[PDB]
Amino acid sequence: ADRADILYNIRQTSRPDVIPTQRDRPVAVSVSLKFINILEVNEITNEVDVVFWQRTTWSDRTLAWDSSHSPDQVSVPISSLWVPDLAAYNAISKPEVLTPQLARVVSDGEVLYVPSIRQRFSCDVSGVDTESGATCRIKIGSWTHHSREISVDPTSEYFSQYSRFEILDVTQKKNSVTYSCCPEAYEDVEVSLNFRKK
Amino acid sequence: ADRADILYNIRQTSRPDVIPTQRDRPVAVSVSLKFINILEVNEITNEVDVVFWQRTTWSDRTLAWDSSHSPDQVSVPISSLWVPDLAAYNAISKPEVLTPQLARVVSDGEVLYVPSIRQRFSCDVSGVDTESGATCRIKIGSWTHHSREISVDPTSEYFSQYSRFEILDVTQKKNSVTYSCCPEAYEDVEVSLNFRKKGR
Amino acid sequence: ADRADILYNIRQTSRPDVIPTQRDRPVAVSVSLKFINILEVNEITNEVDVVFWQRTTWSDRTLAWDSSHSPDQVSVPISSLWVPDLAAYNAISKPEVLTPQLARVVSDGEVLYVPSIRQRFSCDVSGVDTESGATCRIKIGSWTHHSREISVDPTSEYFSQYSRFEILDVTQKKNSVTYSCCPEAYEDVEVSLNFRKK
Amino acid sequence: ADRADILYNIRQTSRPDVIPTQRDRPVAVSVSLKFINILEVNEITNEVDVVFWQRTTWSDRTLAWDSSHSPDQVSVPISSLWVPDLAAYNAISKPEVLTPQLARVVSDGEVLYVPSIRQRFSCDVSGVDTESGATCRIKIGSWTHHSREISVDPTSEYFSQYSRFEILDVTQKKNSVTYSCCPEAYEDVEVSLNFRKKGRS
Amino acid sequence: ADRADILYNIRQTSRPDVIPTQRDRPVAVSVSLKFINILEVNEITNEVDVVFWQRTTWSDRTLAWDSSHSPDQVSVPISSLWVPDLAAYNAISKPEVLTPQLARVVSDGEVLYVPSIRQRFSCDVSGVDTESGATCRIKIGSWTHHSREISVDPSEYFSQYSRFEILDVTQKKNSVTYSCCPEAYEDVEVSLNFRKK
Ligand SMILES: O=C1C=C(N(Cc2ccc(Cl)nc2)CC(F)F)CO1
Ligand SMILES: O=C1C=C(N(Cc2ccc(Cl)nc2)CC(F)F)CO1
Ligand SMILES: O=C1C=C(N(Cc2ccc(Cl)nc2)CC(F)F)CO1
Ligand SMILES: O=C1C=C(N(Cc2ccc(Cl)nc2)CC(F)F)CO1
Ligand SMILES: O=C1C=C(N(Cc2ccc(Cl)nc2)CC(F)F)CO1
Repeated sequence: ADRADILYNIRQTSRPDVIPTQRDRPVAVSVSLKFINILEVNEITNEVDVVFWQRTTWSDRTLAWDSSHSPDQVSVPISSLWVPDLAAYNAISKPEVLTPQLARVVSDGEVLYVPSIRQRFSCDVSGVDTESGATCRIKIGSWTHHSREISVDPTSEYFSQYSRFEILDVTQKKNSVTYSCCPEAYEDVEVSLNFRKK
Repeated sequence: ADRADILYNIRQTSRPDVIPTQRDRPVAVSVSLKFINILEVNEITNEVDVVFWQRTTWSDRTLAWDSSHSPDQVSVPISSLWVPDLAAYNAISKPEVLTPQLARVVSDGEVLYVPSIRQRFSCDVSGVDTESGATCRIKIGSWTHHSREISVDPTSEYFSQYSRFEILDVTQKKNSVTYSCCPEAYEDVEVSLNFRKKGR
Repeated sequence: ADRADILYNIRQTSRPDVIPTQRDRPVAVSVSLKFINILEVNEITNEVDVVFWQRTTWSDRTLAWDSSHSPDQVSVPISSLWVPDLAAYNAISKPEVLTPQLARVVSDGEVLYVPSIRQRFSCDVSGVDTESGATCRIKIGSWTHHSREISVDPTSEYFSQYSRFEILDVTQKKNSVTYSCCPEAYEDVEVSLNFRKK
Repeated sequence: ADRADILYNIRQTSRPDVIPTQRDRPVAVSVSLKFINILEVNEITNEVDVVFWQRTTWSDRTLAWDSSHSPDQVSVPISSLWVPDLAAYNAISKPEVLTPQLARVVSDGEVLYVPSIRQRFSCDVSGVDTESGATCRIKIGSWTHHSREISVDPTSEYFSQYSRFEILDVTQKKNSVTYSCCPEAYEDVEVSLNFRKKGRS
Repeated sequence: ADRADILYNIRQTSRPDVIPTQRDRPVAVSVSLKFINILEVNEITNEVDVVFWQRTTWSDRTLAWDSSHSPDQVSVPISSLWVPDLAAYNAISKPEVLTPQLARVVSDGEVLYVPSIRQRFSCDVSGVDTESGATCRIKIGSWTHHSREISVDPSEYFSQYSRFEILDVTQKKNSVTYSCCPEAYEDVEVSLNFRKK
């Protein structure tokens, strides 16, 4: 098989609107943010403008193929695949995707999507001009799929040396969101960005 | 039936351009705004820039399926469904949808759509820097469907603690709009946002 | 017939790219602006930023149906219909349509489209801070269809009480535009907005 | 034949992705800018924001029809026919088209497209607040078709009377661009906009 | 064959989503930035806004045709072709393409795409107001294709009306590797040494 044959099988098999639930188990989505830049910080409005690479992985085993005598990975446009409907709950601008909208599909049915996103958040900016810094919390989860359909699991080298800001620490913790609006729970990742002005 | 089969049947049955009137009854659309952030307020121009979650529900009974041995809910792209043509009558910017454009369809034909919207309005901003605050009224109804085709019904834990502003009170009241030139009435929800700048 | 049948038949019969000229007569397009807000006025650059509801009507008799025992009006996406190629001749920004892009089609073939438009114009802003006010003229006509293919005819309750400005008077009169290049005449509506700062 | 039939036959015959080269001759494209407004001028960054009507004409004989007993002109969405891939070489913003994206097609195969464009340019703005004014040069030619495939030829009542600026002169001159990465030459029109602030002392 | 026939065959043959790997070779992509303008520089935030023409070439041999008695080049909309998924690793805005999105396809299967791009970057702006200038490094490589699928190989153009002048542009092959991935991503590193006039 060549790349074309692997991509054709994926296009015939993949259902972009259908969550690939195995049995009645949630789809396990891994999310890991790598901060690249902090561009604009407003301590009065408590807003920050950041660039991050959102490493997103999950499994769709119907897409699997025998790669003993074939390429074991291909690039695929996301419009041909199911992709998790992730959103940042405290975003105040739409996510601006800076990179080509291609995913990698691995021969065992693993899918990998790593968009570069520039986006604006409402978060705690107090202490940014201090030694201890500000801690800005970013919450990322499925918008429409509760914990029984999608589970989200989190997993300095990447941060631009040319930022006015410096990263002290990034903490990524599993979490769940619930409102009076809904009987169900929505899993998220809580990303704590502890940073300060240089 | 699996999710694929439910979504396939929805695609065969759904007519995104056709209002799902049951008999000839108006489609009852429930709208409920949850305020998340107030970003920009101008007391001189009487403009506000807000983020809100617009919880929108209605029923389309042709989408119903037997969920005895199937999932009773799926996520569906709104481009596959009829969605009410709601507009904010005092908006001065296009609604910016910040979330994935997916609805939930229940096996009994109930549809739920909850976009996060950032939008700019023309409204009364006087008193925002006072203790009693400003009251900004937002009016949301069907643009093209009068009261015989679409009825609109309204129904702190959501608001960002990091806003410069705080919410004193939110009131959502049914209302109707009618102009002298035309005989038809357009139902809307009137959302009264009573808020102020935090003191400090 | 139900709404679905009327909309299906409209899709089969409507030719969105074909002007619905009856015989060899111009299509009569009726245009009526209702001013909602005046957001920005610049006396030095002679620019204004306005919101208006553009009530637009015309007739396409091929869309007609027997409504004796069916609904006599439906909402239709404008991408399914012919729409007049109207333009504001003194606009300096793209028209931002704020409302759903749906028209109403009546069973006799009358079409109604009322977009909410935010747009910026180059016009006479002198006297805006006086008691008599400024008179800003907006010209709206077909961009590509001369007077033999499209004719344009014009026809307090709407204006926001929260504007910094107030409307003294709005007058809408028929007009025709011609340039030294083109041998043909383009019909327009001339909308005179007499307004002032509060 | 009625308008529907003419538009259907144009859809059948037109190849929007195929340059309509007659023989082995370049397609002769005529371009003529009419300046409507000058919105923003920055003498420090040497940037201008202008609105202009770009009268664009060419011929595509495979669109032709017998108009002895039918309309001799129709309006056509530009997505339905071939349009020249014109670009402004010194643009620093995308062209914002303000008007309906319709061309006029004549029964002899002549095509006319006149978008209203708002766009920002990098050009010489020095002298705008002087009596002799600034001369801002705008260069418009095919982006991908050299002089053997596309030739470009250029051809007061249009300019807004309400502008802060006044136009002293507009000159439109044929020209050719070449680079050392290319054996071929790209034809352009060079538009010299000589303008200044009104009401100086 | 006329232009219509060549374009029709390209439309039938082209696979926009399939990297045109010949044999087991990485696709050799040649990238060359021509700087046209420097519009906005902020020495405090270390941001620049630039216009550049990105001359990009590669080969797709399935597109080849016999041009002995036909045109040997046509213009093709990029949406009909495979195009390398290049990204600027230090970009802080989307690339704004200012030009018609057309590639040239040559009868031997060579593809040429030269978009005009306006884009904002995070880079070293210190020294811009000095005689030796700032050196702003831009890194451009495949986002999703490692070195075994895509290989990247690198005055007349610059606007005389910029507030800035270019002292030197150096374009050097490079490779990017993270703990994130076992794989290496080839890039071009473009060093723009410029200063205020
Ligand atoms: O986690 C990551 C992977 C990164 N890259 C490779 C990559 C791998 C797979 C996908 Cl679907 N998309 C991209 C970009 C490289 F140039 F750095 C960056 O951050
Ligand atoms: O009413 C609500 C439901 C909200 N969400 C879940 C949800 C459920 C169904 C749909 Cl169609 N869309 C979204 C977001 C969650 F992350 F909180 C927000 O407020
Ligand atoms: O003339 C008018 C009719 C208005 N509306 C109803 C309407 C009717 C028909 C169409 Cl095609 N579009 C809209 C909006 C309503 F909320 F008022 C506004 O101004
Ligand atoms: O040269 C011109 C032609 C202009 N118009 C007529 C026109 C005719 C054909 C086409 Cl394809 N596009 C436009 C607009 C009218 F309002 F004047 C303006 O400037
Ligand atoms: O390298 C280059 C080629 C340039 N042009 C010609 C061209 C050739 C091929 C392609 Cl696919 N796209 C464009 C633009 C011309 F107007 F100069 C400029 O920079």
